[PDB]
Amino acid sequence: NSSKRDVNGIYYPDNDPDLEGGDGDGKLTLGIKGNPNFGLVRNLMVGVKSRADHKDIKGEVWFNELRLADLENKGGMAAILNVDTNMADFATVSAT
Amino acid sequence: TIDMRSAYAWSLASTPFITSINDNTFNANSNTLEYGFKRAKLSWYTIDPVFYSSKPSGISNDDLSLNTTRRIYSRELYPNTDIAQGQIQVVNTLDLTYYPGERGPYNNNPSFGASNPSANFGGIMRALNSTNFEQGNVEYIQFWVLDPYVGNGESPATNAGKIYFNLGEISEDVLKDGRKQYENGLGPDQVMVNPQPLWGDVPASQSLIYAFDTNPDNRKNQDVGLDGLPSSREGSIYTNYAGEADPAGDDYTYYLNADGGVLERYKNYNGTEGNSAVSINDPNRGSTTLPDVEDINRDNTMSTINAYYEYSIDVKPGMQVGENYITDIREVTNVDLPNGGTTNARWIQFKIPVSQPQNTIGNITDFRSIRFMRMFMTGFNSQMTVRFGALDLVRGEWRRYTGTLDANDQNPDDDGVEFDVAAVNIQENGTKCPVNYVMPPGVQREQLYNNNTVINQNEQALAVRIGGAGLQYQDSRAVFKNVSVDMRQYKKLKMFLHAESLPNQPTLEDDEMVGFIRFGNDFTQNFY
Amino acid sequence: SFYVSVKDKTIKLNSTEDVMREVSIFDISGKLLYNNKKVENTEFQVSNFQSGNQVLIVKVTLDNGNIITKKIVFN
Amino acid sequence: RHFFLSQYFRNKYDVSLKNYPFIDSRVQITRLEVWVTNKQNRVTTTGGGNNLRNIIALQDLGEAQVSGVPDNEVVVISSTAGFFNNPIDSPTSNTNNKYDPATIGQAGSFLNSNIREIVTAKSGFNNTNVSEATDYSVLENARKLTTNEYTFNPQLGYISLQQRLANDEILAVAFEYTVGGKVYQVGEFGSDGVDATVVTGNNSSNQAIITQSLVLKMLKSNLTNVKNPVWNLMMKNVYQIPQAYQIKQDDFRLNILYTDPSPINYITPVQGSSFPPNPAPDSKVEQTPLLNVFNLDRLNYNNDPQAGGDGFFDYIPGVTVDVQNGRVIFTTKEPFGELIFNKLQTGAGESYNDPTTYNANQQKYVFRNMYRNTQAGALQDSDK
Amino acid sequence: LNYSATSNNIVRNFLNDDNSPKEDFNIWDDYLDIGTPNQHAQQLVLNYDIPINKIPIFGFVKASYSYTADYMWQRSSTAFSEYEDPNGTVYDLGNTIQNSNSNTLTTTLNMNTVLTSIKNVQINYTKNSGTVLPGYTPSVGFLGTSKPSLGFVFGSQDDVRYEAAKRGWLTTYQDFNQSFTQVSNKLLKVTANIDLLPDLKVDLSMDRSYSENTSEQYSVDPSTNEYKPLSPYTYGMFSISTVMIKTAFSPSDETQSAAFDDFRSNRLIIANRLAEGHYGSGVAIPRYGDANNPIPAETDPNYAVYTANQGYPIGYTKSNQAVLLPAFLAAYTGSD
Amino acid sequence: DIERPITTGVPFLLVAADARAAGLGDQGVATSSDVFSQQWNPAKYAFAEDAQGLSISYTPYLTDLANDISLGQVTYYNKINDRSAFAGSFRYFGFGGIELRQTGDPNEPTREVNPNEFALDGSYSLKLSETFSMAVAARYIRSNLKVATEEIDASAAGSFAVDVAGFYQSEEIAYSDFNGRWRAGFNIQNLGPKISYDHDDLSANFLPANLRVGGGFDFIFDDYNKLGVSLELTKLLVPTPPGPGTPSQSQADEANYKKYKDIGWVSGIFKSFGDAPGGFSEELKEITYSAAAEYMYQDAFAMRLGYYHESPMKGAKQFFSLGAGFKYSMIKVDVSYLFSASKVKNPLENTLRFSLTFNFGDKYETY
Amino acid sequence: INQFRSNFDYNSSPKVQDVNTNFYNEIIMSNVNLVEQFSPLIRMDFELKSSLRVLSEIKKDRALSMSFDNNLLTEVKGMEYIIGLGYRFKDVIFIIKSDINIKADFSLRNNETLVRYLDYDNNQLAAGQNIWSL
Ligand SMILES: CCCCCCCCCCC(CCCCCCCCCC)(CO[C@H]1O[C@@H](CO)[C@H](O[C@@H]2O[C@@H](CO)[C@H](O)[C@@H](O)[C@@H]2O)[C@@H](O)[C@@H]1O)CO[C@H]1O[C@@H](CO)[C@H](O[C@@H]2O[C@@H](CO)[C@H](O)[C@@H](O)[C@@H]2O)[C@@H](O)[C@H]1O
Repeated sequence: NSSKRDVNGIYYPDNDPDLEGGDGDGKLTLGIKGNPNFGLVRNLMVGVKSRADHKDIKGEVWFNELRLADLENKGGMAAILNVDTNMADFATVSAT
Repeated sequence: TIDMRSAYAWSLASTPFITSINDNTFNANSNTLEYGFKRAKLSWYTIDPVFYSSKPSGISNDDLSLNTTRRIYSRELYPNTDIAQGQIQVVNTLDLTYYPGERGPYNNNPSFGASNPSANFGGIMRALNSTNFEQGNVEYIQFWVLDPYVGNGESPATNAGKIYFNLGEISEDVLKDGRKQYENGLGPDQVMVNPQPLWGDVPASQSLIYAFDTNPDNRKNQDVGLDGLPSSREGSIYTNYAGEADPAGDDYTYYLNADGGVLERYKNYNGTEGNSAVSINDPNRGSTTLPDVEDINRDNTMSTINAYYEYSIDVKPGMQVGENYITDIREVTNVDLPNGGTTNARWIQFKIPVSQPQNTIGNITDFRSIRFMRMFMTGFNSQMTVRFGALDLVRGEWRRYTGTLDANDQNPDDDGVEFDVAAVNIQENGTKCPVNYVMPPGVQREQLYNNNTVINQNEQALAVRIGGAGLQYQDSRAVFKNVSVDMRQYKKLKMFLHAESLPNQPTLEDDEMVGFIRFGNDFTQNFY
Repeated sequence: SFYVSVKDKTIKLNSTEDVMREVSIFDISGKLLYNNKKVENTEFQVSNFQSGNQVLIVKVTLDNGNIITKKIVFN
Repeated sequence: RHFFLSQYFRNKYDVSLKNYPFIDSRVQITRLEVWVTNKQNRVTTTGGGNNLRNIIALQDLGEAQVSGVPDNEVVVISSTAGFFNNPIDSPTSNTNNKYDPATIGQAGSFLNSNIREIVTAKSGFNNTNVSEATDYSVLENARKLTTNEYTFNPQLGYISLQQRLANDEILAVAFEYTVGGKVYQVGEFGSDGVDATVVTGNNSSNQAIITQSLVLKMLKSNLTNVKNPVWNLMMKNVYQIPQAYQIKQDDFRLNILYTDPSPINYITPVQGSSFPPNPAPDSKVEQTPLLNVFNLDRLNYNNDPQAGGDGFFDYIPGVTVDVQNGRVIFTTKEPFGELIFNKLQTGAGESYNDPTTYNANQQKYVFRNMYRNTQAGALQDSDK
Repeated sequence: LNYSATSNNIVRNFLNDDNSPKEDFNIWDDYLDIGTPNQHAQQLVLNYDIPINKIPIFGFVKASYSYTADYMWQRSSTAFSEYEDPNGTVYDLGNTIQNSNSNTLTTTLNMNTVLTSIKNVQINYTKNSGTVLPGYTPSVGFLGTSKPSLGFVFGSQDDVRYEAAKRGWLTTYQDFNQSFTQVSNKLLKVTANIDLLPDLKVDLSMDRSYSENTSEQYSVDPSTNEYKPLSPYTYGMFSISTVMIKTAFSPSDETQSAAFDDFRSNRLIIANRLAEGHYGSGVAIPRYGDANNPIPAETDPNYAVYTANQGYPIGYTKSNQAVLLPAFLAAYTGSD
Repeated sequence: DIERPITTGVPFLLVAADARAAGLGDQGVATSSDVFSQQWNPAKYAFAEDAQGLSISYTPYLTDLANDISLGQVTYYNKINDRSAFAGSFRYFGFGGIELRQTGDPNEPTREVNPNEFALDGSYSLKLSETFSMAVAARYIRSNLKVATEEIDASAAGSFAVDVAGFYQSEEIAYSDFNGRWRAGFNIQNLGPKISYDHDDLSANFLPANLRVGGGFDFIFDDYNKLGVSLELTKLLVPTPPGPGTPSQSQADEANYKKYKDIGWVSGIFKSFGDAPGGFSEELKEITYSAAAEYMYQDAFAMRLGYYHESPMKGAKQFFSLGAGFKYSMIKVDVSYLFSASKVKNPLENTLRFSLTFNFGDKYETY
Repeated sequence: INQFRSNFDYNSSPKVQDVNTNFYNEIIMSNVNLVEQFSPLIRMDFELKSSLRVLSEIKKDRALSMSFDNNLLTEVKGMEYIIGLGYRFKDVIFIIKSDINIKADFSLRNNETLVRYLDYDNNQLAAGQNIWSL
């Protein structure tokens, strides 16, 4: 319900007067509404909005090569320890 | 794409309504023979390769260099498309030759030669395999067509006209009487409707299989056309032309059994009487083995509903990109011809958005059941040949988002904003009039091996066009996709964007249009 | 017992008492042209423009890991 | 793929399954004939015989009124004045309204003998506003489905086709069922319907052929209209478990979660609001597992009722699970629509068919559009 | 004689008086506690070689009999056994019992050891049966039951519905929606061998299959405890070996068929015979063109039907199944 | 990647059709004389050690995807004298039988089509000197890869070509550590009129005219161990099509393609050479090369390594090749495998080529 | 009879005639099938002392199926002629001597599907096959 959101409920850090640096990108405007998750994106939208106040703008926009880049290729480690003992055909222990 | 330029799939159309179900422009509401009074002659075909490879007697090299008869190669229409060696290198265009001054089949107009040719129509229709346009996301009708006012056999500039497309439920009653004609049920020993139904003989029995037998006598008695009359009793019905050898104008002629040029030989190739000769060695060779039936989607039922959308295309000498649904024009400067000469040519690409019909006829509200497709030419003064180098229904994987995106607007289905989504290719839009399509810097065409041949893959971008009234200050138009993508293992999301102004429109300025990506679990509650 | 039919640029699979899980359609170049993981013995509409290519390869994965291969001509 | 046989069965579904596995209904579907659009056009003596008939399927055949449902979404007929001739909640039957094929053109019927012919089918109606694809549909060589091409629930009155009708195909049925000692029929079978052909005369020059159509109940029309009641006959509470054919109990687990964005097995109220206070134990939403919210967990392992369920999906081979085909059926016809709407209702001012009256908890949890629209159309409601 | 029995009981010690689970219940609480019966199955398989070779008059028979009987009792859910109507009355809707029979008889019947040409007459007769009775209120014991009838537990197939209703151990609910069901299957596979001539080998075969399923709903009258069947119905399948070689070599094409002409002509003969069977010769058989049944006006709904079969008996037209099925069979088997 | 590849008709003529040459990096112009020496250098058929030989070669395509799609070769050679030889080879690329089926009562009769592409050639080789030989070959090529439909004509396209080959093989020469042998070879291939796939003179494709020049050396140790090192260079004799522009945007490209396609094959052979403002280095990008090493034990076991390099500007066919060969009594079996080193997917990857030759008749001594 | 069943319309009510003025039948079925097979109609299998073996056979079948739903008769008629010839030329010389085993297999299959109306002459040809092979 904060006034820092738009009439659509989107929060724009660039429009936040109490935030230094905005959204951290000088070229793009970033907004967020309701806890999305880019670890599982179910809905993808590309579109055109207007910024001309007293105008009706027309034109064509091409979108190309929507892609992910800069793979996080840090590795990982694993370690396994196995202790298998048998006691004179009476007992067997196997620890992992 | 779904290809629609198969000539054998098209059949003679019923008389169309033009603006509404209450419009008798072509006498579509008439319950008499007048229903067929405005039908002019139309031939639809694909020129047989025998005309180009082994020239038949009476066909010269001049007959094969006209821009209406010449063989079209893929490298002319698609200069950037790689074809593997030994595969199909020619484009098999769908040719529609329209004679507005000549009588169409089953036309009994007493005064047809004194009527205005531009008031006539010539039409064909077709069944659609997939009928749910919404589920399939059928976005537009795309066709590449040769400009008929440029080439060697160019039409006079005064011969301008219109091509109409109808999508939806279109009546299958070609000869409107409420009865389904099927000529495999005709014959002297068969029961007919006791009072003749105004066009000729209709079998009284219920049809079972749309097939002839192989008895030549039965074939002669059965393959008599959609009117059910063997050209000897047609004068009783078609009284204004009883003195002619073919009163109904439905006789079939094989294109190798005719004389003249290529166009003249296909003039009667679509006649329904005599087009199913039993023997393939007949001088009047068949061109089909199926009986002519007033049931086009082959569900045994003749539909009579007329609820469909109308789209229209102007055909004028000097059309340009940006109007008349034109998206691209490719000019061909020096076409080599079999007669040793050269000619100019112009290919025009039309993209008619299905979601924006020009008119509605009858009671159709959505695109969930689109069963029939019709196209008819009208308004032309003289003979006009239209060659579809491509004719497809194009469906997209990106769906237009309907419903408001900004709460300020609160009026989604209004404001008259034309919002279109299509694609721009390197293989089809390298000569696009405002901006030729090129790949973004660093982007290369993928290369594969078809059969010891290097094939460059197509490079495509998604094009969104905003026109008409235009976009309000904070309004937006978007397309969307249902995906399942994990981005957590990558650091950057990247995209190429391009902006251009529409032709014949006020120029778009910098930082007026904003390109946005909205991604998440939905577009209204949880998104970046 | 398996049949693939093409009437008008539409592919139609027919299996007698065998239910398919996946279908893949490849070109002669080896490029994957179509893939569906939710086969229901139904029809398939592949893009009609294939740049002069007619021969296609249909690979069908059934309930078990058995794979049925059929060469068809796209008409 | 799944269709209720009549609006009567569709409106009886929810109430009849309140105390499952007990079914509060005595309907026993005994006979069923199913006709579809014939595109194969193949005549064989082995595939159940060559039974090709002309069919006219009426949307409103056999329908009576319903107590809590207005007539405008039970039948498509423009005016119901004089249409019905049985009490309101009567079970579906040929005699329920004036479309009764047994009374065609007697004294006050809405149909003439012209209804029997395909050529004069439209003129076979005595009313004015009748459309060729809304009130009825016609087929000329409709093929009867064999018993291996469909199954049906004999108690709940719905059918499941082997092949789905994702296209313009027409579905028509005739069925006969019993309630105790009473027998009801809704369509025309081949044994009690009019003859296919009647011939008058002796030779082909003077012979007249009359091909007569069977009158059936329409379940799917030629043209899709989601606003017509026939659209509601298509079931949207059946889910096909992928790749599953012969699922059995002790080898099947199912849970319902809310993923916004993480999977959580309960539902929380919108900020600044709360769930309805003091609910019935069968309508709890606050701190309730979603299996109980959607009426899928009220029994224990032995399918005996338990206070708040046992935490596991109720596996009833005739009610909640279709064993032979690996399908799961909810106990309500619209679980994610009207059921959760009713569990979230706080007052009589909220109406399920009027989305403008939702109480802001129904505004985020009720997926009405997945039942009132097609799936592609429901794609536009992304947040539901 | 092989006998087998299986029994599954459920332990419900963790439940309260109402359907509320006990939170503080351990898995070892009453471990050696047999619960109430939930499912009980019995199977009996008896095989007999029938040593009829004792007498030297029937020493060529090699008969063999197999009898399999299956019985099942299934407890219904508490939603059925303790069903409460909106009126507040509590009804016991009972449990379910099922029965199955698998009679089988195989005889070799060596004709050895013009009729002497027969060598072997192999006869196979299979008879399956089944009975499902729902609404059966009583339970079963530890070792089984004989409560409906001892024969039923071993697949008698004799009727027990009326006896069960009289004994009072069917459900008293008057809107019971579960159907009493019966199924029967008969298969006969006679085979004979003939050697009329020294190098003439002849094999004869006869097959007959008949399957029948009956279903009905029921109630029990609150007084006198009498069983009321409701809407009983039957369906099934039939198949039998036949001979129609008499019409096998008659030409039959799209222009001529003698057998089909016989089919057309036999309809009136069959209809007349059926009319004599219905109207028993004491009155003139009413027909569609006579004075009492005149051809109606052209606008009458039955004008075409009356004109189509003018001389046929009133209830037996050309389209009657009872008329044209025997006509079809007689025409294509060559019978009169 | 591949900038301006050379477009030729019937490219299947350029595919190696035997496992022995495939295992040696697709080169045979200067290798030892064998039964497969017809695609590479017919002139060494006069240097054969056996009088007559037959051979069957199988090269499968898309092994994982489908069966019966393969390039087969059958070769026969007969050297009559000690100086001359005749040979005949047949290469056949096929997809196998394909059934054309509509549902239509699936018991209905169906039409089977076999789209294919074959070449049949015959060569005569004659020894001029004791160390040099020449050969002339004539080849007929037919292409029937199209399937007849409506508005599609599936008439086969045919052409003829000639081959001029030369092969030099020295005698055994003793050196300090081994007594090796020298070999050289050239082969001008596929010289013939353009093939018209659409049966129109205006739309015709150049035959894949090729030039192979190679040389090899045999290290012979212990009389039981041999190591043959061979190097081959190949140049297509077809003019390169115009590229981005060679000074109205598409008009210039259209005119350039018009002038390129109106070039005779005879004139195109010479136009392939030069046509660049630069020198030899700029033209070296149109030269493919291959280097092969074949170890031979007792003339009965063969182990082959090969490297084939095209310039990535055209074609992009760069790979290593492994090969093995065995000789039991008169039957020789060759197997070859390919490891691709190019960005573009090689159609012969993960593919085992098979070859099988029978040798019979008299035996000839080697000078 | 693939499926017969009892009729609820066959009851104790005074209503005895249906919409076609026919009396109600106690047992109703949709189809009846009469299937006949000569498999083979005649098979002559012999061999000459000259190693000439002939296996000839004629097979026949009829598949009458009458439908009461439309009262139509569907007749499927099939005939098959098979001839198998086997011979062995002995000691055929190309120094190289071998026997020549010659086998010939001729087949001729005719199949026809007819739909017959009972009240007028409307015999419809629905399907057919006229194949021969050697
Ligand atoms: C029509 C079309 C082709 C059919 C022609 C068949 C000819 C078969 C030739 C067999 C071959 C290559 C076989 C490998 C190629 C197969 C590849 C198949 C791949 C399929 C995917 C070696 O095969 C040898 O195998 C030996 C077994 O160890 C046998 O030795 C035999 O054992 C005893 C007999 O029992 C004998 O006493 C003994 O003397 C043999 O030594 C013989 O079978 C043969 O010599 C050829 O080598 C040699 O065969 C001889 C004739 O034998 C050929 O002489 C000529 O033949 C005809 C000329 O045409 C003329 O008539 C003939 O006058 C003339 O003398 C020569 O060519 C010669 O060079």
